[PDB]
Amino acid sequence: HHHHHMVDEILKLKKEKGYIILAHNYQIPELQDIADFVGDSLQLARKAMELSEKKILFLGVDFMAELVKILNPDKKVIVPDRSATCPMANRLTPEIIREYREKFPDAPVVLYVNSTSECKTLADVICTSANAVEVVKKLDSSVVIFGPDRNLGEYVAEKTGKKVITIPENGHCPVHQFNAESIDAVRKKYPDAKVIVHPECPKPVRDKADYVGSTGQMEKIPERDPSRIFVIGTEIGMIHKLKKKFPDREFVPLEMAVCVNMKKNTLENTLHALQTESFEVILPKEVIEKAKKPILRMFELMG
Ligand code: SF4
Ligand SMILES: [Mg+2]
Repeated sequence: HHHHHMVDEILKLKKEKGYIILAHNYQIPELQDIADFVGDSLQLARKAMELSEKKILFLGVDFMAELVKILNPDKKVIVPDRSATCPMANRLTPEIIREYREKFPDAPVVLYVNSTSECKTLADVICTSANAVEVVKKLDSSVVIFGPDRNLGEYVAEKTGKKVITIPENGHCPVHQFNAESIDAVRKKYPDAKVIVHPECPKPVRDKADYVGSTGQMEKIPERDPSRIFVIGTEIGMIHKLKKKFPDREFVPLEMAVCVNMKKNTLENTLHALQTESFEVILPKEVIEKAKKPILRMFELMG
């Protein structure tokens, strides 16, 4: 670290004001280092239920911050940049959900966490990339509506054998659109490397990988796989996380992939957030009341 002033002041204010700092795995290394907890969306959702502080500084994108607020309606949740969002999530609308419910009335609506809070009020259950398979398996229906990510939906259909109707038309994460050629090239360069990719990746990339999982799942792979070299097909922030957790291994990006929205949070605007205790996540009471149900069901159907 080479920003000792910013770091020391962030720590001072966090302590003075009674904040816990939660971060997603795609946040810059300097922010992961000052965070009290870093993880994927499922790990963040569980932490949001368990934590005991009354004030939360959240470092990620808006849908995630809103989930934390939904689970903690009487706590203060702040974010440094209110424009930090997921472009994929924003393409699915209430109107598309109602259209598909009318077409396939027997199918439960399973929404990825990457979805607007208004859309969550219209979901039967929420999932993350780590538990989507388990959640869909547990439901009675042989058919489900799934969105907004077509790739994760298709992965779920493969693993569960259920019919998955994806919405909207070609909803997808641009960050995870790697080329399968990139895997061919690393197999030639590193013949006993293992390739780990996200389920948001396209089918040809998933199929050529050794492992497919959420970032939380990726972090567990070196606990069971002794490979000297791992090649990682996700957003670049996870490669730092992995290097720090397993300094004895080599982690190589499959390609450079950056989520510009995840990178909106900086040391500078994080300090400003603590100085001013802004920007608070504010949601209407009715949204909190209606969206909590599919979120709590995710955990209820896990175990
Ligand atoms: S990496 Fe993709 S799915 Fe994740 S927040 Fe960024 S745009 Fe959304
Ligand atoms: Mg129905």
